[PDB]
Amino acid sequence: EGREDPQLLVRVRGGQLRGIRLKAPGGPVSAFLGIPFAEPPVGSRRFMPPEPKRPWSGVLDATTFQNVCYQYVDTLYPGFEGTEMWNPNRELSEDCLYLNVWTPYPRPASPTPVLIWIYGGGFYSGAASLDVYDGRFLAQVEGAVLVSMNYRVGTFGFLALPGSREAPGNVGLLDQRLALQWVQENIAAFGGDPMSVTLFGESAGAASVGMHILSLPSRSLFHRAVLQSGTPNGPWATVSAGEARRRATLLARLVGCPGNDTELIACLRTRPAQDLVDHEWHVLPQESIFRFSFVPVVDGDFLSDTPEALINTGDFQDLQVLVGVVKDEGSAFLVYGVPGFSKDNESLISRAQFLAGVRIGVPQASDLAAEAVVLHYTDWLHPEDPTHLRDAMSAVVGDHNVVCPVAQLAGRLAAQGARVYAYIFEHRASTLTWPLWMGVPHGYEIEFIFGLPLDPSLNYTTEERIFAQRLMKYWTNFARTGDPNDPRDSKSPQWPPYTTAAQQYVSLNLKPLEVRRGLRAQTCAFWNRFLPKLLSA
Ligand SMILES: Nc1ccc2c(c1)c(-c1ccccc1)[n+](CCCCCCc1cnnn1CCNc1c3c(nc4ccccc14)CCCC3)c1cc(N)ccc21
Repeated sequence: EGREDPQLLVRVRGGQLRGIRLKAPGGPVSAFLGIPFAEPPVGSRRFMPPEPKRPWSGVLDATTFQNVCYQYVDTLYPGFEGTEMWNPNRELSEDCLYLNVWTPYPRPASPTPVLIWIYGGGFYSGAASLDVYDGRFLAQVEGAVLVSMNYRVGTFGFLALPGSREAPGNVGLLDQRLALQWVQENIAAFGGDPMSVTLFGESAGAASVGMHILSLPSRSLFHRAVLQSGTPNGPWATVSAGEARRRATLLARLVGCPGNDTELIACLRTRPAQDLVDHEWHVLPQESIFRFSFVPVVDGDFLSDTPEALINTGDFQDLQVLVGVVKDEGSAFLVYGVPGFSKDNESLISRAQFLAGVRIGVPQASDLAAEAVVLHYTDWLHPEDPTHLRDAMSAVVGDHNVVCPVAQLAGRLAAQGARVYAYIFEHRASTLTWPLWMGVPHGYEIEFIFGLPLDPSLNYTTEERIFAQRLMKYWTNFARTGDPNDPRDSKSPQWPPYTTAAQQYVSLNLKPLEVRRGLRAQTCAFWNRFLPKLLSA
């Protein structure tokens, strides 16, 4: 042990770890990468809840990111930064249950607020080791302890035969919960305050954060939550038990597996990981965007009822949440199989291409409901205009899947006692490689929250760097105090809480905070109040 940095040896419940001193623009940070938190969910453990990592002897090397959970690697535009940056940057393995910790260097003398990141990727992809989730900046600049975990995705994480012992569903959420217990027991060793833990996440990550809010055992493992561009309620983040059974069964069938649940699961198990991935998209009931095959299941266990029912009837008195959306939630989804759309042209579509796109975006919808969406999203002054049709298509997808589900999460937590803060993120990164027409696409605020623009080698404007500092300040102020506003700062414009009466939220851009009212109030009344009833009859 004798000749290495004394500031990088830490013990956890499972044994000794050696971390790595990393360089950040302002100075050094401690990182402890690839800490096993669960027994490898391999072999007979596939589809099964995670078991706590057994203790090891000797010093575990925690200097590098560990394997990414098995997943479909995106190949829409091979070589393209815009898609590759989300693709796994470590080898794929079922042995993937590891978490990462960044802390100031030297580690803080007094108990520090902890941020826990949960990545998105439609519950079928993603990794805590992606460049855009690098905790070094928040660690260094804000003095925060940042934890991020891998969790199982796709079949391995969410395939369920509800009611069975061998494949209960929701195990990917259980991986996340186990990483949270790991933080409770171990984060004090790194100088984190386990009594001050904020979850934050984007997309499926946000939806996950939301499910932890709505699940009893998880509630005791954190104090605050941030949901970025995603919600537990909504059309994509969950499935009924019935539907999850249908999908598991169909996939079983597609890989050559037959009648009860034990035999079926044993057979799946058995199957090479790649075979499962290769067939997962085939189980979707309709041609669709923003829908994913294997997602959290309403099991009557982890989720005791539908997220809708739980937000309508829950008590959220002691909760504080920060929630928000980006300007162009839907645009990215269009290039993934809406005919008409491409990254390499303006995507000026036709009316036919729009009606076709609406069916794909609202899958789900009877002929009448589709007519409603179309009528509501058509500009009747220019009903044939390709620019507007392209933007309406984007908005349809963005509104239905993200903006409007966020609109109620907020309105609904607020009506039941939560302190809520809402934002629209409106800045397009100067470094962004998607075309202009896509505006500010799903996921493109994360790099700012994590303070990447502070890395001078990244070529961000000045400007964008000051902006990244502001957001980091809002987020860690929220983590620290349940309120993004600067306590001492007299002059800087206030971020008011979202309420049902005033419906206030802020724009996050290069200009100072501007308070707007109503989150697409008029349009979200369509998706949240009218469409459901139209779908009944
Ligand atoms: N021929 C085949 C064979 C197998 C599969 C195929 C196609 C497709 C497909 C590809 C193109 C068009 C239509 C379908 N998808 C569906 C992909 C749909 C992905 C939608 C975009 C998205 C949403 N959340 N995560 N992602 C994946 C990419 N990661 C991103 C992320 C984020 N933001 C963005 C923004 C732009 C581009 C990507 C992206 C932010 C959060 C995390 C990931 C699959 C999905 C599967 N689970 C398995 C197989 C296949």
